[PDB]
Amino acid sequence: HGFLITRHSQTTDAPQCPQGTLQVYEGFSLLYVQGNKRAHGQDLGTAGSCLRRFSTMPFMFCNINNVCNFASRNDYSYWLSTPEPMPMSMQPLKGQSIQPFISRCAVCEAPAVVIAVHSQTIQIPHCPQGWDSLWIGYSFMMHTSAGAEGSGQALASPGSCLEEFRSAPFIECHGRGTCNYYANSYSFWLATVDVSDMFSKPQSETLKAGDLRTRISRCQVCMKRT
Amino acid sequence: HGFLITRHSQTTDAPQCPQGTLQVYEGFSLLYVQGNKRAHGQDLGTAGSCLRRFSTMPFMFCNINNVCNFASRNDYSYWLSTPEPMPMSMQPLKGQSIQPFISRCAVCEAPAVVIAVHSQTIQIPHCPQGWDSLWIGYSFMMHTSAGAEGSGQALASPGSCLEEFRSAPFIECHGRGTCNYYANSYSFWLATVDVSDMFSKPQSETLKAGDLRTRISRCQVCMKRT
Amino acid sequence: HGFLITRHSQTTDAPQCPQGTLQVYEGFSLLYVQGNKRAHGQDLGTAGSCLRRFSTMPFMFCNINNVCNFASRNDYSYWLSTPEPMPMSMQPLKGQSIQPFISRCAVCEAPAVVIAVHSQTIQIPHCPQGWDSLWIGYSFMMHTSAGAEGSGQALASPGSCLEEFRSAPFIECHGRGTCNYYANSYSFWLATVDVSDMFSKPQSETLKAGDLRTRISRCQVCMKRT
Amino acid sequence: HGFLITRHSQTTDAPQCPQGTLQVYEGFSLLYVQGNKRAHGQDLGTAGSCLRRFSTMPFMFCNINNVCNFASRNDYSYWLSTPEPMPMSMQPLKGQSIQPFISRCAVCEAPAVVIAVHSQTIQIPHCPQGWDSLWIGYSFMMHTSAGAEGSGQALASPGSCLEEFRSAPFIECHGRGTCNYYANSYSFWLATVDVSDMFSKPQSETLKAGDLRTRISRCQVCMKRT
Amino acid sequence: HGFLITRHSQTTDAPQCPQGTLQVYEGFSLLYVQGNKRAHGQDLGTAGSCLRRFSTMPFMFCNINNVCNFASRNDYSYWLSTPEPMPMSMQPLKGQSIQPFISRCAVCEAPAVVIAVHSQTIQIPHCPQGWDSLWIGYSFMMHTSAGAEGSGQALASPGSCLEEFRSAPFIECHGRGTCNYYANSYSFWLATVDVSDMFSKPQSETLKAGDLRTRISRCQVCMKRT
Amino acid sequence: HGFLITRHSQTTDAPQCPQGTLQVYEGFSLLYVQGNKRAHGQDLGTAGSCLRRFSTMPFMFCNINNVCNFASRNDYSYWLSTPEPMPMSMQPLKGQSIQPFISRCAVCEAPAVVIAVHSQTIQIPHCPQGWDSLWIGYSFMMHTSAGAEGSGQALASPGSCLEEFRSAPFIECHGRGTCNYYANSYSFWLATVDVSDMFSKPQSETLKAGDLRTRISRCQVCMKRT
Ligand SMILES: [Cl-]
Ligand SMILES: [Cl-]
Ligand SMILES: [Cl-]
Ligand SMILES: [Cl-]
Ligand SMILES: [Cl-]
Ligand SMILES: [Cl-]
Ligand SMILES: [Cl-]
Ligand SMILES: [Cl-]
Ligand SMILES: [Cl-]
Ligand SMILES: [Cl-]
Ligand SMILES: [Cl-]
Ligand SMILES: [Cl-]
Repeated sequence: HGFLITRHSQTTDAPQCPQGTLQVYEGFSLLYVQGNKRAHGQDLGTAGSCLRRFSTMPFMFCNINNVCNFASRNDYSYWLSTPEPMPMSMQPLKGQSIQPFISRCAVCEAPAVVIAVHSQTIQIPHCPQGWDSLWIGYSFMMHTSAGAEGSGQALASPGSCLEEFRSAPFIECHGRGTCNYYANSYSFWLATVDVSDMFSKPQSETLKAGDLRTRISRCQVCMKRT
Repeated sequence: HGFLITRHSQTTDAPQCPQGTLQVYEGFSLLYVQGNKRAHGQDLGTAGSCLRRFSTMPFMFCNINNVCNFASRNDYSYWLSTPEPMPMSMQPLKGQSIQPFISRCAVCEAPAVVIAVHSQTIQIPHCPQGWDSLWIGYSFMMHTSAGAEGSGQALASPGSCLEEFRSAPFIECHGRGTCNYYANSYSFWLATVDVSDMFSKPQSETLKAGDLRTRISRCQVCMKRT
Repeated sequence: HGFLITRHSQTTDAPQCPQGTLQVYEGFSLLYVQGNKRAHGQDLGTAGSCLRRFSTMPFMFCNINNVCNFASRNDYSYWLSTPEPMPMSMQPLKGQSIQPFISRCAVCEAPAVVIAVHSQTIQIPHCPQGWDSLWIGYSFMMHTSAGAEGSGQALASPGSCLEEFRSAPFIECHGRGTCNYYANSYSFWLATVDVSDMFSKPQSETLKAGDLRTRISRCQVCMKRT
Repeated sequence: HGFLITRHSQTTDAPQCPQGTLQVYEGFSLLYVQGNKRAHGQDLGTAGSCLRRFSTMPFMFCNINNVCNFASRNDYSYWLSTPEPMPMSMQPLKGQSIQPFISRCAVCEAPAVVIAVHSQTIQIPHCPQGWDSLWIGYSFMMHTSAGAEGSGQALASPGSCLEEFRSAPFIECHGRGTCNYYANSYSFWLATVDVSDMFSKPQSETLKAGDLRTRISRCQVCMKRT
Repeated sequence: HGFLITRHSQTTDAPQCPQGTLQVYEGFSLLYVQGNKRAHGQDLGTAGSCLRRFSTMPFMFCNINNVCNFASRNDYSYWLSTPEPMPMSMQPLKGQSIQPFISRCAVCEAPAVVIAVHSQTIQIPHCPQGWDSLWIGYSFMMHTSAGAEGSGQALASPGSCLEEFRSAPFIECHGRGTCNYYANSYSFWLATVDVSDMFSKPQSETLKAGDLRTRISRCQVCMKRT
Repeated sequence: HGFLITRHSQTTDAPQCPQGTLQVYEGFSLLYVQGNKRAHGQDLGTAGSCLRRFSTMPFMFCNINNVCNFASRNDYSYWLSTPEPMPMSMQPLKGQSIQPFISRCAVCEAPAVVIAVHSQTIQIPHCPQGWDSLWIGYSFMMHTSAGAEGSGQALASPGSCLEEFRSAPFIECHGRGTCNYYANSYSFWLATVDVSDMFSKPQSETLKAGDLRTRISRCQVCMKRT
């Protein structure tokens, strides 16, 4: 049997397929699109989040009168990003200067089902008995950007287990050909919760650089041993 | 092979895994979350809807300047609920008084694929030939609450087949640590339709206590016999 | 093993299940529903997009006070449609005159996993090595209609691979019993991108009848050979 | 000089114009409309909230291809309502049975500017020096219903000063010709605040019948003496 | 005394101020803007709808970290338009080719208050006793476009009384410098209602070229005689 | 005659009423509220934006079953703010520590109509002939925060003319009793446009501290001389 998963490097290099899986293709890490203001995501654990080719506008829309428009309005695409910093000017990137910002991915064929498990603690959870580890990460749940629109990940999916934590894990691109980070680009992570605190008022916390991971749930991606 | 499913008790007791499946873990029935007003759900048939630990705030958000905030705004979580009535005062629940309201779940490993089928009638549908029954229920399609935001279930998924019908099957919780039912918490169910009525104007109906199930589609959850 | 997929005819005839799969049931092509303004879709590759019975109102909602309302507000359903033209008057369709407009579907059991692959070009992509073709099509990503609400397809799913391209692939139906096409019913397709253009400003294009497919990505639906 | 204001009876009888103003016309109390999901209100203090003629569908929409549609989709109108109770069945009202539910209004010409003032207490505020009282009421700020869409009042306007407090001050009507109250129809009132509490954590309260007004700000409508 | 009103030519020529008013300035007819997906309109009867200078991007946004961005995302402006047809290609307009599409306006000082009255019939309503006519028109209530966002007019305001009926009375412009009409650009007009029909099911109608005005309410703009 | 306007100090001191107007009352600068996710603003030029008393929760909501809830969900209020910096920790403010952050206002009675005029340049516009200056400022058009919801100002109103430019002119408060600035709190300002550039592609710009005002339109608030 064959089950297809995606791995995201969060760098300009394609990731290696995990041990016991084989590579199908490599591409660019698509997070979601926004057309006519409506966001639609592709689960990061699935082949849909790995497009063979990048574009700031990877879709087009058609109206009921048989007229289609490509990159001819104000639509968006969103992509997982690399550690590349914003330029000092903080101006949107255009053309070739976009490339260093876009995460790469690989689609891999697994011989069995692949899942994520989440600890809701700072400790990496163990795979269920009979399952083997593929990778470890941080519990990535949802995101919003323009218009507070966005999408999210299935916690059962490898897409909810991002290998590198980033406060700004994705970049916003436009039909007009620009990309940038924006002040309202938010990432939402499964949080830690202590057993004694489950029913208590959550203890509010604002975390700064160096402490961000103290409240982020950890995860492992696991494949059934057959 | 192994395929993971979730069963929800809709009570304060964890459900038993259905015959022919084995238990992986138990948890609390997460329906969806709402961050920066945007709702994101976890399919009730999948492990993502079963969190090991409850919290009124099971996530945190981070901004592009490497500052994260936990339970420090006005965000929500939503959980499948129990038969526990609202207090007479109808005041939000805090602390330990939340526990009796939260549904429990179990994640189970099945040896084969698990599906839901729906009748669009008051009769329970039969499993496809070659599939065996795991449980029966009511066709649960979507829900909305605060800001009319919400999420839904895949009808192909066991998550669309809720074992106990409830007009109010889920409770709303807040980062501030409260939970309650609200007047705008809506549940949407796959409805019945008679064959002769498929193309006709739907006959509008308002149903009261005792008659609610007369227009709710029934379902069965089925596992492929291998 | 068994994995369930859906095929949509986009005609008033049920489609035949592809070679190597067996029929489970036939129905009507449900795209999404909209209740209390919130859209919720059923992935076109899954059994949830194939309802045994059509209705302009295939759901009902319940409030927390144990009162349910069926077809008693202003809610919507959306269905894949046929080549049937709008009447000259462009008035909404009622009753039996709706039937010629609604696409049919079949749910088929496959012996192995079924995926879609997308080329991002005008050429049909090839199935991965070890996978066999079930059908070819056009990369269908998302849609919006009333209130710019909508839903979309998973690119990994057969639901993202529509066999016939249509500018207007779906019709809007109402609880009141009417259906029609509307000026704001938009379809969004995965677009073509040339390798040399990936980082460049997308070349904006408005396409008219005869040229629409020049910028639509192609796809194939593939089943793992076991 | 002449300045036009509206008074709303919240009954099936037109209100009398206040002392020192003269009647222009009488009508029906329009609160807001909702077209293509988007709400648009008419300030209750202005002539726009007083339509000469009632209809469940008082508007029509046109598309860019010179086709207009009247009462041919799923649009709404909202009207201030009377003390008429919901029928026991809680079914939507149709036809002549709608009339007892709709508030009446009168548009009056004032010789000078007319304002509202608000106390943020259970005591009626006094008119500014040089202004005379026209009526007293309760501070009505905003409302939501279908899709959590809605509109509100300007606190400087007489429209923010509703003469009779009602938990359910408005009814929802549809293009299809029905009206009803719905569980998600919310009214928002300017609340009371004690001076010592301005910076403190607000003391959360759930109020039941008999106590609702204990936290509602009071208002007066005032006309400049010339 | 002085009260400022706006008149819109719906042509490339500035309108003349009505008899008994004097010109303050001339400009371009701004309908609304859309920033971070949120629409905000300027009442067409007020000076805010008459900008001295046109731009496809007449605003800029700032974030809390003292960084402002001008025309550097995917934001919109909307302007009342002229009778200029779409080019045959239906491609967005850029640069100088935008000018023929943009309506002009004049801001005029009136010696007294200026109102609109609406008939809800195909007959022009009369001004209230003591008020004189400035112009006649059609009852323009609201509009939506991208993301079904939009804004509307106050029926008490001259802005709700558009002198020329147009199915497509406004054009959409973008920060990137393009303008076009789009399939989802909707105009909403106060409709006609017969007295005998007020409580009846509205008679649904689809109107084509030549018949559009048969269901549009008429209006007059009136100034108090002092 | 009397016309009421509001002036906002953007400091912890009440502003003085401008020359030729007299004080009615002083209060706190309310920008908008957000209930059940829906934003509703009070025009900054009007008395509604000046509340006698501050509260993080200045409203309450009621449901159709005669139950009202005050500060018992996840609702917001937004207030114009002072130059007070965020604490270093960037944690939300509670209790008395909120006071230094909240702008004060005064409501003033003018003997004639008060307007704003806007230059769309870095130069302050002149009052129309026959009008006298009350104050000068910067053209403040709209704002968004939580859920990208927000409201805006009428450009004809003094509320669109803010006396001190601030990148972060408003603070977000919650029913739970906290206030803070958030990464997605955006302010939108009327921008400058050169005459030669009106029809050209807008020249995109990202401005940093020291240069922000280079693209902000200026305004004056003017009162008719009687
Ligand atoms: Cl675009
Ligand atoms: Cl930004
Ligand atoms: Cl929170
Ligand atoms: Cl409630
Ligand atoms: Cl309905
Ligand atoms: Cl239409
Ligand atoms: Cl309608
Ligand atoms: Cl209801
Ligand atoms: Cl822009
Ligand atoms: Cl279009
Ligand atoms: Cl609250
Ligand atoms: Cl933040």
